[PDB]
Amino acid sequence: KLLITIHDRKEFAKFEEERARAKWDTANNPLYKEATSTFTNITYRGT
Repeated sequence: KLLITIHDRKEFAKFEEERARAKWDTANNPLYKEATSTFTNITYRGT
């Protein structure tokens, strides 16, 4: 469902990510965001 969760990741997940990455930064996120690794500078940073 990952192919589809991307869209809900920015919509929904961004919500949970606030508290999620607040406690499980390394569990939910690989660095900060996902696009932080594959890209160098992006405004969404998770696009």
